[PDB]
Amino acid sequence: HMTEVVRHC
Amino acid sequence: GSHSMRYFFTSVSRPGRGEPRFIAVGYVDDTQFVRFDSDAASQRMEPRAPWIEQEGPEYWDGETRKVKAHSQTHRVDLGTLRGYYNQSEAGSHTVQRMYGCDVGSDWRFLRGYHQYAYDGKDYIALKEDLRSWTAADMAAQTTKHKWEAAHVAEQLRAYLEGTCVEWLRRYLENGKETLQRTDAPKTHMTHHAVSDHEATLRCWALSFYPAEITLTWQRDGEDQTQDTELVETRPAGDGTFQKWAAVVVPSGQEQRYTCHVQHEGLPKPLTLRW
Amino acid sequence: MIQRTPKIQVYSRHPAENGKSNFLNCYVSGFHPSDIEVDLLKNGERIEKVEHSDLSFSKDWSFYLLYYTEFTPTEKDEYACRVNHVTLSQPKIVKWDR
Repeated sequence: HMTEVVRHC
Repeated sequence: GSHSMRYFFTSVSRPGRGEPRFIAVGYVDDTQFVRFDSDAASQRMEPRAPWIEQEGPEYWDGETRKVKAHSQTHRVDLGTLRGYYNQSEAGSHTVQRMYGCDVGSDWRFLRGYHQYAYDGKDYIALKEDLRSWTAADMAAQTTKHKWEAAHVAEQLRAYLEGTCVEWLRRYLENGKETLQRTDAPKTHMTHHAVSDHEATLRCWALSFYPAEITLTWQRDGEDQTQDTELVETRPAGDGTFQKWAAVVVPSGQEQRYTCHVQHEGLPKPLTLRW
Repeated sequence: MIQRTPKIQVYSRHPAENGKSNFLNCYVSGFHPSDIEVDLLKNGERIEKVEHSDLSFSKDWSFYLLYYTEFTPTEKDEYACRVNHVTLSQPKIVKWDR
């Protein structure tokens, strides 16, 4: 189960 | 013992060749259970272990949704990083992310991690307290400032402490027969004459799981490290692992030497002689 | 940009016995970047049906892949693995040894 966090770096 | 879940993400830019390549894999301990390949035909998260097939269609529709969001973000990062480092648009560059949780023997939260690489070295990472960032670079500090402003750490922590371990436990239950097994190494030694003076002893460990294992040489009960050789632990292709260690001895002196094998599956460590 | 040249191991899934079905493996690891070229060879010629693992990597950040194919060993057939990578001057060939 992957995380929902995918913020641009 | 203790257990882990880990996700590995790779994005490789290819200039002139259209979109970047993106690969994603998921593991429990040493067993891979999911995949995604931007160049495969499915365009979905695919199962890689029998037991993950117990998951429903909302699982697959969620995982695919999220994996595509990871790719999309990593597609924007390749361009952001090229800027941060003032690089050309002509080279190929690589972004890697890894995250997941360790639980101990009681299946409770031990450790959580979330770390980023650019071109083969650290870029940014979440510290062990899961509430602050370690920038590897002056360049990473920009990234760190953006994530501090959007409270990313707090949402990552909730995942690592909560959702990560909850799903880890659930896989362990569901794939008990695979994931909680122990297959002890099958052990033997071999002998090959190099000269008239010297012989190579090689101590073998085959078909074991999990992948962790120690092989050590002793001479006359003392730890022997000189003139020895130890290969990296290597996948057999059927979910088990292999490894061997070798020592070069003087002719007639074979009997002084012992191989010692420690493995979750050997309560008592094995001693092999020639 | 940090580059590392891959290690190569050539070996079989099970103990080789001539006339029994098996798998021939070439494990490449510890490389970066990820792009690599791996080919299994029978007496010097390229095997056609060759699968490989899904790209993953180590705490190193360095990558690893398993290339593998079905085969039945003989007394006369020699096998090898052919690898090529930006860190190499020329492609490396590693012969299989029982």
